[PDB]
Amino acid sequence: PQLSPEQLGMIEKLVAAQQQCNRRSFSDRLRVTPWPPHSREARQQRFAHFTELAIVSVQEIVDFAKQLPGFLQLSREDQIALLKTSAIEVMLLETSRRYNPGSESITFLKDFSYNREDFAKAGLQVEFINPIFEFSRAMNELQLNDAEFALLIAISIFSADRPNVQDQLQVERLQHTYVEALHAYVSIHHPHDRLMFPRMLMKLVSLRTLSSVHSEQVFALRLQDKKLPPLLSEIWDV
Amino acid sequence: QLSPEQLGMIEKLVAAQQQCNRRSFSDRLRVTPWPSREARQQRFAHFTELAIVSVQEIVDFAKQLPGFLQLSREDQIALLKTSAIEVMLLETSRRYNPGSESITFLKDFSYNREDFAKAGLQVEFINPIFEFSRAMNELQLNDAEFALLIAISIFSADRPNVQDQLQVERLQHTYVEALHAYVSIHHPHDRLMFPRMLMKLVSLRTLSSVHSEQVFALRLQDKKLPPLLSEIWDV
Amino acid sequence: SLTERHKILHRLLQE
Amino acid sequence: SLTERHKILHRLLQE
Ligand SMILES: CCCc1c(OCCCN(C)C(=O)Nc2ccc(C(=O)O)cc2)ccc2c(C(F)(F)F)noc12
Ligand SMILES: CCCc1c(OCCCN(C)C(=O)Nc2ccc(C(=O)O)cc2)ccc2c(C(F)(F)F)noc12
Repeated sequence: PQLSPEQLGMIEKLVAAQQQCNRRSFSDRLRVTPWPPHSREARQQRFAHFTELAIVSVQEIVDFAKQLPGFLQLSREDQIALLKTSAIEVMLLETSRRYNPGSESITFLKDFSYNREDFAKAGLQVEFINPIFEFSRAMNELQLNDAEFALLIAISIFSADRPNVQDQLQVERLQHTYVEALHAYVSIHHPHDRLMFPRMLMKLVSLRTLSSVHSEQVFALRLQDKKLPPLLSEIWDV
Repeated sequence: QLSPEQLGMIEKLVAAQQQCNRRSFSDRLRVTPWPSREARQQRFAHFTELAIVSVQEIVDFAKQLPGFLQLSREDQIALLKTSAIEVMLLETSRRYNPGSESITFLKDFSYNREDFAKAGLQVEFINPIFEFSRAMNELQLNDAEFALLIAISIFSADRPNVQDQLQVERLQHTYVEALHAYVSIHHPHDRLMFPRMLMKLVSLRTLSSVHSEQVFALRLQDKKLPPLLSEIWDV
Repeated sequence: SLTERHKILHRLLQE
Repeated sequence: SLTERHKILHRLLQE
């Protein structure tokens, strides 16, 4: 697997696009309702806080997808189809990127880490929380860098098998270029481990199952009469 | 670079699958034939009994998989309970006829989307089964590739309630490596074929979830699964 | 269309 | 255990 100039430049742009997308959302992330003892008030503010982290994350996911080669040449209909369903997967990937093995926590905001109990307190059910942290544990063992995450995210977005994709041929053709790019990149980063490439790809399999568990989470919110904010409701509610 | 050990292991899998197919011939012969309330019941019975025989083959194939019987019986069941359906979908896509868009289960008999619906499955599952079968047929996998994908699907460390995750993963990877080395001989001028095959494992997870909604719809309709399928699929 | 049912996402895409 | 809840599967595995 021979890393070409075209692939190298492309991986670097993704990595720079991701860093550029994050600074664009610095101010919007500054006005997230602050994380707050035992009241209906307190559990709404934590839920508000978490959902507002997710809102900004979707902003970043959209921005990053616009910089993906071939993404904007898809119809806007196909663009929406891809993002609606990959967003949770991209978010779970970014979550696993920020995992702290020692404390089994996730560091979203910089001086502030969230463990399993904090997720529960933020409104999430344990049937979703536990698999997030298990997936995050397993992903941490793989020690992916910026480049491998950027490409895993791109591969996840360019999935021809999402609901309602029209140009399945082209979406698949685009995914393949990021698969090859990853294959070639992982041959430089891990030249004595031909398993690292397929192990990364295999995590997309685990992600599909987390997506399904997430749908059950969104359904439980309905029964809790806990309403998602408009962007999350638009992409996640039935 | 395919080694003697990998070549030998792949051939035994392929031999194992044909051997398993043989041991369940008679059972497939005694299955309720394809044909009111009587006809509707008989179709459902026809499909579900094919599934039962199929679960028996998957169990028998798993027992032949190197390392599977050394896992605790608890993990064996753990692995088989959730992969069964994925293995069934892989076997369905193997028997896809592109020209008619039908699945050939019994040898003089093809089944299309309409027949599936008559057998009692809902359109939200059927159309995804047929779309997957279509995408799968374009890959043109052979016996060796199908057998390895089936092993890899069974040795999924991330299934619910797996204890020896390390060992299951370790075993899966021997099949991944063997598939890679094998696909480099079968498709020596296309390094996408190997990853394309693994990405079908991604689609199967979603289909597995769409299947859970199908099992749920049967609760609402009070169409009960026979005991083996109920034990593996009912909540 | 999906587009008419995803007005915020659509606006984020437009810019 | 899963085993106690999967009697038919358990028996297929035992032979
Ligand atoms: C956890 C699973 C995804 C997820 C959420 O994620 C919140 C976390 C989103 N995220 C990835 C993120 O914020 N990243 C992040 C990057 C940079 C900085 C920084 O530089 O400061 C800070 C943070 C929040 C709510 C929900 C729900 C429901 F809505 F149903 F509750 N379902 O799934 C959810
Ligand atoms: C398709 C989804 C799986 C599936 C069924 O499979 C029926 C078919 C099972 N199968 C894959 C199979 O028989 N293969 C097969 C191999 C060799 C020969 C041969 O050598 O002759 C013949 C046949 C049947 C019922 C159901 C249900 C429910 F019950 F919930 F509705 N959910 O999912 C189901």
